[PDB]
Amino acid sequence: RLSGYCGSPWRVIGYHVVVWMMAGIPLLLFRWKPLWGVRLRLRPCNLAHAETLVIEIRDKEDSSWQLFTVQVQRVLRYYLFQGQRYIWIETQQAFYQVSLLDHGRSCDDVHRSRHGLSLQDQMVRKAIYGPNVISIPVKSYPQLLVDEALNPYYGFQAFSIALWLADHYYWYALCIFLISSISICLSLYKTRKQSQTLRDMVKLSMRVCVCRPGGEEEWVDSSELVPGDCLVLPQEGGLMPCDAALVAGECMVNESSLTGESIPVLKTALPEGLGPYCAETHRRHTLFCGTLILQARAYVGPHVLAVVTRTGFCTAKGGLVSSILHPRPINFKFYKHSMKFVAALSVLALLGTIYSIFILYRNRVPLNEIVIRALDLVTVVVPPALPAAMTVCTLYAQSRLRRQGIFCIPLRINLGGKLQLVCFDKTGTLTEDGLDVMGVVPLKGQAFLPLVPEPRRLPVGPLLRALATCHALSRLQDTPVGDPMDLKMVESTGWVLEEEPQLQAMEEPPVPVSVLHRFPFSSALQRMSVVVAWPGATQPEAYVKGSPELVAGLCNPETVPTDFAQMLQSYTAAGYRVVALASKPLPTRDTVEGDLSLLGLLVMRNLLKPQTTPVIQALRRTRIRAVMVTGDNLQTAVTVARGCGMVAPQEHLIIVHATHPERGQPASLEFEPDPRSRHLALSGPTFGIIVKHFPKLLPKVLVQGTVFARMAPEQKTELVCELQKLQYCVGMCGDGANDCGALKAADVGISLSQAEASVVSPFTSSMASIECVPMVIREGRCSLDTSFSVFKYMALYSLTQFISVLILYTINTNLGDLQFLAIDLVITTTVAVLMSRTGPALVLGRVRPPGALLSVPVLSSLLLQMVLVTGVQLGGYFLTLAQPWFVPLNRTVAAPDNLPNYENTVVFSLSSFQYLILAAAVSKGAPFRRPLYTNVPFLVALALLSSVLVGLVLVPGLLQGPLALRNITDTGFKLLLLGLVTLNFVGAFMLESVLDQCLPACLRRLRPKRASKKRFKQLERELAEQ
Repeated sequence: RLSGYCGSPWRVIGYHVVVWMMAGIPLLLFRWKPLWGVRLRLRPCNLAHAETLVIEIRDKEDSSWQLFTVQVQRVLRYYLFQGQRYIWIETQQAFYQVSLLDHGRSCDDVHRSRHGLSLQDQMVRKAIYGPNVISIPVKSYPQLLVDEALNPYYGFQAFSIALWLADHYYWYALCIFLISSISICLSLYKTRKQSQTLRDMVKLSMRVCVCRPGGEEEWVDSSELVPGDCLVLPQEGGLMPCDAALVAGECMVNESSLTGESIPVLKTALPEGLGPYCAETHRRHTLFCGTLILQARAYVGPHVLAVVTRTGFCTAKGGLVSSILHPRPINFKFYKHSMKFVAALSVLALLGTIYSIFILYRNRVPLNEIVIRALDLVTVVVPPALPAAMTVCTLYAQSRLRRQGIFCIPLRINLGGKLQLVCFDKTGTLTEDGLDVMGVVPLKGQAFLPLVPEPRRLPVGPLLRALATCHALSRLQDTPVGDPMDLKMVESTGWVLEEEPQLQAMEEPPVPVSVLHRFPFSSALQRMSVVVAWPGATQPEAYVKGSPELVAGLCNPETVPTDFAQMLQSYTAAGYRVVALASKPLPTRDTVEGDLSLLGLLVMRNLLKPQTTPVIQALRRTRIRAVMVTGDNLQTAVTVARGCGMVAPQEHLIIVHATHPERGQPASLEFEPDPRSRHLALSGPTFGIIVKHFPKLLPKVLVQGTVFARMAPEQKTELVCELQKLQYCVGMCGDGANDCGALKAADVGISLSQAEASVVSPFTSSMASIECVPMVIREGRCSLDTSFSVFKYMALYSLTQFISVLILYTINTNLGDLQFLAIDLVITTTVAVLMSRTGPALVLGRVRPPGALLSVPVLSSLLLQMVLVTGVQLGGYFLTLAQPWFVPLNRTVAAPDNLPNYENTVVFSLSSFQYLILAAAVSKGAPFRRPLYTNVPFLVALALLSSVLVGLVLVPGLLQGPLALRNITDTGFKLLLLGLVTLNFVGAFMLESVLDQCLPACLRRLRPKRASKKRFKQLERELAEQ
């Protein structure tokens, strides 16, 4: 994706700069297919010398944007585009990327010796980067009102208002204007909510202390802060303005609310005198913006200080919020499938309108008044209540998230309508965060004998000191806190650390034990190292702990027991986790991981949540494949699978040995060809090579893949990208820090143990359970059908309104003004709002929701309903001949004053019943929501509607003048009315109960259809070929 930067600097004398004022309004045209003359809009072709107007040809892009002057105050031009910053380059033409050729590399000599910049005209530094603040642009209320009024639907509504005012019917104009006003207010509220909810994330500026060269200390606002400037921690407590790199010493930082898991991770200063450092090593020795600081070691005299390196929208914090405003990537699904339906509706409306206008023109009716009546008839195509009512269902559904989970920020909620896959993480979702001590086995005194494994503090020796000082706990005037596994290890020995006054243990029988250096437990290396020294020791002793798989390789080959595989896999069958320890007396950074020697093994317990099995079993009944991603040891998921019954009938995996270039990887039977009928398990090391090697096997192997072992976090993004390329919609659950990498844009997922008002991802709930997945699934699926229901209701209402208006026009009689309102005010908006109040159904959907509209069955059902409605109930023209009445005074005035007309009264009375019965029947449905009576507001609304409607058919009382109703000659004439209305009532249910049946599919059970969709062909080939 690239494009040129051509433009015309001024090319304006004009003198024609004013002739275009009266020209046609062209902005709307340029938004779609700008080839119609976008260049004519003050965009002549010219060179790239000082271009005031910068535009991109979008040769390989489907969108374009324009940015303009001015630059502040050699002088280098700059502009702001989507939050990115660029600066002019003198040596070359055009602009260049920000950070002045740094790209993470710079002269470390002067940079390390940060003596403080001596005010070298800081204005230049400010121009390139700008103020060190983040402020998402916010538009004023009039700005948001005016810029949202260009929608063509609103223009059509305004034209309808103007026409209704012109035709001497201002009452309808008032109702249309009120509808437009409510639409405007609800749109303004929707636009506000997101902005005013995401605005709180913008941390306010605060006073900070910054040091100057020569020993001068001054307090300045955080705005003045610039990258590469001095920055001193505030009294070892507070908040950080932006990211920075520690100059020296050790510091403690947390990223609970910004990255995920709240467990503190130790931080150490970056190596000195090495060279340029890229972003890969930043995480090891980089800070984060808006993070609390616990304590820092004051190894050197002067207090701890840091230097900022990143600022503005290019910071790590800014990247996550960059997705806000401009969507990236664009919406997965585009609703371009209703073209056939809208074309059919338009052609039907045109046919009806031409028939009606011809009928009206007949009978020697004046031609002058035909045009206005035809316009009124055709205005029924798009009532003003459509946009307002269609856009409120999502907002009403969003109210559920406030009460019940998940706690999300809005439009992307519909991406889960047609999901067919789900993923889970075993790190903390399927097991409790805390670990239970089970036992430990030493490897001293006996060369290789197993001895007796049990957790006891009685034995003493190097193992005691290794376990005592192997952790990353943090303390603040209370008991130590940190990773649950570390505190579980340390509590076994019972030793405590309290106030060197911070690197010395307590209650040491043999000799006090101290520590020299401490490192975190980053999952990248899945291991940690520590140096342990005690007084009187000949030399310091180093200790390293980590996964048993890799410790053996780096250790002395002739130290491990011959049957170490049996020892390590004995506890695997029980579902427990095992770790290995090592030590070596290294005499006086990567050098400390040399020929180490293992010292022992430790086994922990990972209890499974009792509530995982039933929810998973219930979710397994929807015929959706489930996969797991984790970097644990070989197998160890058999117990979990048995608990949730995924591989209960059969299970198999793939060999791990793939070192040889031949990569001969035959299948394994766990507990011959490879039909892959059973469930296959992959491995991290194998997945890292099989993806690029033998690509033809990837499509037919990824489908059967269920679990992964010893896989690095870097493969998650690749895995999700591959699944997306395979046209697979899947979700995953995150519970740690190395889980949000794949949540950026590929594709969706869930999180666990997250704080409120999360902005990193549109998740999650507050409960620390995987029970939210059924909740989000069911709420989403019940939300999908709301759009279909409202579309059906709107279409049927439009069809009946059109048929009524065109049939009524058989003669000069015309309906008044308040008659239209009596329906448009309490039959359209009320029910539209009420239907949005539905809720999810307790029973999980057995089948996936309908694919999409339009479809043959729904068209057949709706056309059948329309023909039935337009059928027998039109007997008001024929059956009336059997009762006394007088013919209307046709032609008498051709005005709506014909109050005593008989046909108008009956049609108006039955129109409300038709509308309400259609609304009730269209919303009927057993799955995806509870029955209609579950909603109390809807019951009261329909009850009062029926109570007030039935009063009109009953002998009218006093105060009936404004309604223009007329008395009935015979009180018994209502027998036909009640009979026909009850017949329609029963028929609606009778037809709805049979049309929902599979008859549309029953008539084509001998289907020759063969739909692949890139999902069925693979499995068909797999089952056909062994």
